[PDB]
Amino acid sequence: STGSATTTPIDSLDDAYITPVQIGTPAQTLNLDFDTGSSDLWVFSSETTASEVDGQTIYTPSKSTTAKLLSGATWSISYGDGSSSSGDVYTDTVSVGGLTVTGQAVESAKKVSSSFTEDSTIDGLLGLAFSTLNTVSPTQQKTFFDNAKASLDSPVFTADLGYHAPGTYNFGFIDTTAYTGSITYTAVSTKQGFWEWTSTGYAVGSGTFKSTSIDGIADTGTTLLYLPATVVSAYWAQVSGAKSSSSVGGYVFPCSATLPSFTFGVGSARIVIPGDYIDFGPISTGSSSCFGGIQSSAGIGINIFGDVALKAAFVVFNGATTPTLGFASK
Repeated sequence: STGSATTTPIDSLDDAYITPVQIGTPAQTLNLDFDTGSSDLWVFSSETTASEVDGQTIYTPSKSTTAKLLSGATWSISYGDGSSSSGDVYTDTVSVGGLTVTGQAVESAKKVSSSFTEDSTIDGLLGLAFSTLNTVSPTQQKTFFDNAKASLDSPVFTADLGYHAPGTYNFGFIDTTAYTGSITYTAVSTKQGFWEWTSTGYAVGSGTFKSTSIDGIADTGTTLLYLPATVVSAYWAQVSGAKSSSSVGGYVFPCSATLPSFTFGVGSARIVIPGDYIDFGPISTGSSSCFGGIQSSAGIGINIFGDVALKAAFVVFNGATTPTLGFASK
């Protein structure tokens, strides 16, 4: 089997991407944030505290003839941006782009933090990291991909995120028309539960490539590119007037600037992020200070190849017995 679904930016900045997901019988379609940095499929629901729902589409398990309470199971998750959610668990039929999994754990939110309530465009998350990170207790549950894997034509999924435009998540096949050149594959460590890999270096604009190992994660659920402070300083030094602002929370730059590209290495291959991809717009409406798309990871503990980086590539998440990642230009 295969599946293919379009993923759409939630706003004009590409802060996140939403993909329609069919849950239950008859189908209830929710728009979920596919997140290769986490491993829970959770949804706003008829159980979510009413004051914490503001415009999201909810899953109502009592209206699904295939829903079953997973007795005794609870979940609770916190994300790198400080947001969180928690609740109980049903199993139900879940379909993405024509690919169907029966008995998928659908984690129903009883509580969500304010940032979720305040974002009416995201109805939940669909985790695509390794199932070792799934938070369901006392019986850990498998991700949608883990459940689908054995049925897929090939045990892979691909992320093809658009810049200010829709893109595609495919399951079970590589679309050889979706990229240019060749796909360069690179080793993955699953020891932290992430799609963790080592970039071979970087360049700023037309500058020379610096060969240096940068361990980080391929994370579709993180908006920006978070790299070591040395790398980030080297980038922003090429933008007149850019500076790190503690009050704003990162590097800002004059909105009048033209940003240089940023290149990262994948083995001997190179992925070029155009400068425009690094502009996240005014820090507040009407400001002439703009927020940068490359930020320091120093306070995180891990480097994160988020959407800024991934949207410059066609990315293969190869879930074979020994997982690997592939990157191609497009």
